[PDB]
Amino acid sequence: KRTYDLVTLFNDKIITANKNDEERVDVWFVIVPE
Amino acid sequence: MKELIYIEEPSILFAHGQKCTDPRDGLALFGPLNQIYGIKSGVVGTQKGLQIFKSYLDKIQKPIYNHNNITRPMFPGFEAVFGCKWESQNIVFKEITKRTYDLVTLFNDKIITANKNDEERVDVWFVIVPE
Amino acid sequence: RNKIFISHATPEDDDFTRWLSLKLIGLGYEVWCDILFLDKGVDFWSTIEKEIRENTCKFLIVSSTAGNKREGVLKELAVATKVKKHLQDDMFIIPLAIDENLSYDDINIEIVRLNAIDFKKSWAKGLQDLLDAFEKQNVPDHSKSNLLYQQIFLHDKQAIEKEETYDSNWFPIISFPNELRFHRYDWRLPKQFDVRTLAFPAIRYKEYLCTFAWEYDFIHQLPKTETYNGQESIRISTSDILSGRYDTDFIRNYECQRLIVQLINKAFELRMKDKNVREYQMSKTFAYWIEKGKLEKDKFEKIKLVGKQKNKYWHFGISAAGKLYPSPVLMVSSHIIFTMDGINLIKSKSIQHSSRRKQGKNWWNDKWREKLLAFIRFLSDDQNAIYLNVGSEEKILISNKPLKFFGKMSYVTPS
Amino acid sequence: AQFHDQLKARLLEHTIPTQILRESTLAWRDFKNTFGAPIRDFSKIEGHLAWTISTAAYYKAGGKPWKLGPGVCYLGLVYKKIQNACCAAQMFLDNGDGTVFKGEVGPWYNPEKGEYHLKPKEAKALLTQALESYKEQNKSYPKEVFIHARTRFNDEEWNAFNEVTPKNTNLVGVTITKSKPLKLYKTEGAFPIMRGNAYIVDEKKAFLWTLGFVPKLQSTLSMEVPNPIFIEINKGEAEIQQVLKDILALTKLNYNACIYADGEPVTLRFANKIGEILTASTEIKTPPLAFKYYI
Amino acid sequence: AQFHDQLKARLLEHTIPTQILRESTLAWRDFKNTFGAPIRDFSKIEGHLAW
DNA sequence: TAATAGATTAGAGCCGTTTA
RNA sequence: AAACGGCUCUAAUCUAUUAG
Ligand SMILES: [Mg+2]
Repeated sequence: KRTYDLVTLFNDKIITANKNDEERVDVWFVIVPE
Repeated sequence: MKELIYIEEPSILFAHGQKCTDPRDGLALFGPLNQIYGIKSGVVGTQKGLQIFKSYLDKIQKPIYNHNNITRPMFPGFEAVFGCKWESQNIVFKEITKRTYDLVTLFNDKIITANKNDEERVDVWFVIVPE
Repeated sequence: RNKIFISHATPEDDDFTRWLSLKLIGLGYEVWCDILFLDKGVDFWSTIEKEIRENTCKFLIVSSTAGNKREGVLKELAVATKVKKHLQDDMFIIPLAIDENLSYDDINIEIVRLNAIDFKKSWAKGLQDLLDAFEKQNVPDHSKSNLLYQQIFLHDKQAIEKEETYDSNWFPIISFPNELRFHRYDWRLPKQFDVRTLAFPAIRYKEYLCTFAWEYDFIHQLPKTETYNGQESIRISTSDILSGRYDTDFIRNYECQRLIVQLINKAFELRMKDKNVREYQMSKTFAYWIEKGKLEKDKFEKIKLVGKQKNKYWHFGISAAGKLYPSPVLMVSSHIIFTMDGINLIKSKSIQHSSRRKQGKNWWNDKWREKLLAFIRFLSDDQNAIYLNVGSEEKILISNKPLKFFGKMSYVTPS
Repeated sequence: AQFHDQLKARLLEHTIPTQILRESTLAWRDFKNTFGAPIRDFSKIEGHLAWTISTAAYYKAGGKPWKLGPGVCYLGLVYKKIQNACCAAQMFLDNGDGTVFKGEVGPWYNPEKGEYHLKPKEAKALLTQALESYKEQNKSYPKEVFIHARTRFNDEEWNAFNEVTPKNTNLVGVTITKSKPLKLYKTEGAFPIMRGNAYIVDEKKAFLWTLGFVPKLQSTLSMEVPNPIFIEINKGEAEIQQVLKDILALTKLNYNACIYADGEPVTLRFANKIGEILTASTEIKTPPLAFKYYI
Repeated sequence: AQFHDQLKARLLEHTIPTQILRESTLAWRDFKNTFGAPIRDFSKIEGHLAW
């Protein structure tokens, strides 16, 4: 389950930014921590 | 006689933090806020529609004049104003060769297939509808 | 010698210098902004030498906080003062202060005496000030550049502080009938009778006939209303409900004002039948427009109310609706009614719309004001009022002079 | 009739900024009325046309043409006739002085035929959605929720707004009406009343001239005589001066056009556009909530 | 284990080209092994990495 | 349910391109 | 649907009242 919600964080961040935000992004660089 | 109060005309800020009133003058003077590197135009229409859009896109680059330039400001040219390239030689073209529903479906499915399957990235799709 | 030289802080003050530079070349002035004209390879300080000393017409410093302490701009300025002494030309240097974080008492002593052109918070207005200074000092395409120059001058055009007076579209109600009367025509008035066809305005409300007229006026079309007892009617002071202090369970204040509004509109509609003026339907209400040939030279009080357009005839028309929200007033609306030959209206509405748009394309504030005022004054009976027949003894007065407005801010009318 | 809005609604699910251009717009000279001048005579407006299109393109490519110049959320909600669909747009300032000008989407449905008012549940949902958007953007709740609309606010929906809102927030309701027949002329000159004039009828209601003659252009934003917009503070407590200032500020952000100003606040107009697009086609869950996909 | 694949899958419906970069990749020097040289020694391939 | 008003509201179309 | 306006047409609702 931890994988699902950890993916969901970055996922919904990206979807809200691509949906709501005006500034266009050509490619999203997910900087995953270690 | 009733007094008419005044609300001062607001100023919209522009690049370098310069605020002006008219969109036209602020854009032609200081340019837009953020820098986009260009517009990768996508065109969904007939070949004649693509030709018309390309000719108009070439015409946009050079200055184009209103009949009364004081009453309505001129257009200096897309690169002069916005600082980004919107050339007509970098166009991703998708040719087209309940009636409203399927007419919308044609352009639609073209755009979805182009955005999904094709590698050519498009910033904004210019649906050149026929007449 | 014709060249405007711009000194500035190279590492961190480039945007302003670049914008000003290309603006100046776009205006026709020769510039030597360094980050744009300093050729690559050449000895930079010797080229600065040659540019400042030989062919520089005017020297501009950018007086930001980054500058005024940087060695390059200070050297450039000192040699500019040397050229100033050699040339004996007043204000050969024109400092430009963009940054707002330094005061006039922290500017270096080399240029503190000479007035710096204001660039603190408006680059375009400061550029226009610089252009005016250049014109004053006579610093040295003929259709392309004037657009940019006039745009620089015009970007900051505001309203001048001058008094302006205005004619409105509303026309005030000078006076009202003293009593609004509810007649008790329980059986004298036929139930299925249409009260809108009554000679005088009156409306059926709560088994009553409420109106501004005397109960005995509705006789010609209502013979049975005769011999009606006057005590049955209930009379309310009009000003009482207009001011809103009247409130009674029999009839609410807002509803009574609504019925008075309906009475005013109905009385206007009846009066305009008598006022020698034809009628036309909009989707909302009536329009009253005068025939062609029924006015002297189509002209009333030096204002033409009807005319010709593309083998068609246009007539100015008005539509009035009374309201009592700000004050007891009657709001007019102006329209153009088109006829084929001045006597016969055009049936289809699409050509009516097209012709109205075409006619109003070139009409503006003065034309509309003259036409509206002339029409209202034409329908008027006496000099400063128009009559509405709400009773054989009571009338409604609408002032000929609209609600005048005035303002502290206005503009110069372009010639 | 429903080409553009339905097309935008169909692409709405997968966010794709699109701009519809008629062939008669780009090349207006070729297609004529078959007996003379072209159908769309754009000769006097060509550059202006070249302005707006370009600006539109620059907005749909992710570029910000201009900003506004805190703590006030401007929430313009518009009702669409289908049942009624309330669709809103929001505008405010972030901590970086940027103007967040998203929508307020996820339309709220009034089942009544002609009641242009939100039911208590939908009113609470709309206000809490806007407040949550402001909270996630600016890290704090707005000081003032400037809710404006083209309809008067009823008592039950205003009570819903006031109960869903938290403390230290004073939300003010404004009604903006077009085509009210106050045609205010000018007796001296041949030119109309110049834009910016406000006629304070009462402390809560006034006639604002958001459009008219402009000294900067030596001409008029409106042909013939300008129609003022009636601004009424029917609900909430605010000064008519500040409300008219806010309306005049909001009349500048029509990214869909390159014109000096529009007669109505851009929040209402953009909310109307997105609402028409939403109601054009089937229901969309969690729509994009950004104007490049609508205008 | 399945962060990358799931993340790329969930963005398939709303097509968004994404690139996953680890902090140990972009800045590999900062993360040592608590004993010496970093976990991901990219010194010999730094140019190739950038490529 | 129909009607008669007035006040709000909402849609669609249609023409002109803002007096130099 | 580049767009903004002015106008035109049409519909609905809320009231108050009256006939169903
Ligand atoms: Mg558009």
